[PDB]
Amino acid sequence: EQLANARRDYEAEIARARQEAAKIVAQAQERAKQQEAEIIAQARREAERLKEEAR
Amino acid sequence: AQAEQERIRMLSEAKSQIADLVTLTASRVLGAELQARGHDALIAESLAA
Repeated sequence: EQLANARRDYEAEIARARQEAAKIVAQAQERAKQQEAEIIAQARREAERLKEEAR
Repeated sequence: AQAEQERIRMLSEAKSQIADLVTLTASRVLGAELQARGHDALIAESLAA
């Protein structure tokens, strides 16, 4: 029973750690994608404003 | 910085087009002057060479 409980606890801890790491990675990837899209939109708007100012 | 460089490029293009648009401000005037002020026999004397 001790061996079975230790194996089950180790498996549960590994699964929980993997799930937490995957969730953190997904959140970081989503944040990076949103930041990149916002930066691209801001750069495009700034370029358009600069072209209008030059005209 | 690239936008500032492009603005400087546009300023230089406007400066060049000021002379490009001065083609009619000079060529037609010179032609009219040669038709009137130069008239005929305005060939001077090429004694140097």
